[PDB]
Amino acid sequence: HHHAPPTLWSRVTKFGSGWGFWVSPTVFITTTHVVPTGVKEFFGEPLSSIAIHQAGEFTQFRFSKKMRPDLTGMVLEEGCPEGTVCSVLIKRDSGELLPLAVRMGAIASMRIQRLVHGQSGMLLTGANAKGMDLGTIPGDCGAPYVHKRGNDWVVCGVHAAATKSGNTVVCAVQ
Ligand SMILES: *[C@@H](O)[C@H](C[C@@H]1CCNC1=O)NC(=O)[C@H](CC1CCCCC1)NS(=O)(=O)CCCOc1ccc(OC)cc1
Repeated sequence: HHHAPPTLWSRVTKFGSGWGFWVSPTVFITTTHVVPTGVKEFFGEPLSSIAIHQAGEFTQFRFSKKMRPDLTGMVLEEGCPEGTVCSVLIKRDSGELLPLAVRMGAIASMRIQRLVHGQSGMLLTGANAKGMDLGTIPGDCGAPYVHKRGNDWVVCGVHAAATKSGNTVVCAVQ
């Protein structure tokens, strides 16, 4: 019994000051502000072998080398389906897997603190998701927002922000 399968969890990878997500053997997505700056390589590969595209808080890497050939390609949607329940696949650095149910709101332009093209959502984990047990916390950014379309899991955003209440979260979308 699980919520998300082991292979889906294995796509969530530590990166910079947060996480990213292997969409495919070659495509990696993350949140812009956790990405290392001023570096010459990512995952050992020189920049010249990585197509890099950062738009707002959404960063995509496409590697020339097949970096995760164990994986199949999954669909990256252009945003999450508004009004539907997704799961945020939080890994914590102490080892926990913390999938957080979230009902997704509207895609909107936002400026938290930078220009965010993001989508808000409401966590469905408790009355007020403050703290580590029921919500998102510093270090969680880059975690994928996923949902299942039919029998297949889809990814639609990466974790970017949350209010101090914790109940509202924001993912960056493509
Ligand atoms: C990940 O690095 C971290 C996650 C966040 C911290 C606290 N709980 C979380 O889930 N994200 C941040 O710290 C985030 C970073 C900015 C950097 C520039 C681009 C946007 C993200 N800052 S913050 O502390 O999360 C912002 C707090 C308020 O955020 C919101 C969210 C929704 C909203 O709806 C109206 C208003 C403000």
